[PDB]
Amino acid sequence: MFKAVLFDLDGVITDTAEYHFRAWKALAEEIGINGVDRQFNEQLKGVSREDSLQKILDLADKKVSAEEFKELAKRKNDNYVKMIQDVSPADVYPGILQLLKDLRSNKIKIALASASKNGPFLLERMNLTGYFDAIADPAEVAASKPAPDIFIAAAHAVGVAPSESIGLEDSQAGIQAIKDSGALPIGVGRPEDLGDDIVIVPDTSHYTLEFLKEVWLQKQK
Ligand SMILES: [Mg+2]
Repeated sequence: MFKAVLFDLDGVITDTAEYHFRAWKALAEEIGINGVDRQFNEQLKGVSREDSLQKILDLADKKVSAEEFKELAKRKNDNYVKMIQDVSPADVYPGILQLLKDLRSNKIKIALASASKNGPFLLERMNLTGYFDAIADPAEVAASKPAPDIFIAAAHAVGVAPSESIGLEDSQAGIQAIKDSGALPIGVGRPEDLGDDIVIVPDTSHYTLEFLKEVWLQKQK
């Protein structure tokens, strides 16, 4: 049986993209740029802070100095940190808490494999820290997803080889990282987005210890 489960944060444990939205909306409003609404915020899924800021400046065909651009990106981060004070256990996706409990009670290791620079804070706000055996520090990984580095780090941090692990992800880049680490991917989403060659569930309520065990056994033959 698998010995560890390696979780991304955004799209699996919780949605952080909503707080990123509030932070950008606040910045846009402060600098007098209209049009940062929920629809626009879809154009920011998977997008860097720097690329996101440029898309916001583009709403007003606005050109800024490199120093001002840096300062605006900093202010957005300051805003995001304020916004996420409101994260709570209500933010936890369906099925996830019961999964974490069941993994823990069965002595299956639990690690976070997220690019989030706020991962530990966000797990604490959601009252989940006590379930995690490790959090892979994204500041210590050389290469981001789709590179397998973060998943390899998460597995190692709980004393397992990735080959002993399942990885849960909602993004194509993250599924590729799981694959290339040697861990078994189980995606949440659609094959159109994630790939046609892995097991996928439609939402996180399907991530049960029973289902994971079934998939693991089905994939060992
Ligand atoms: Mg994700």
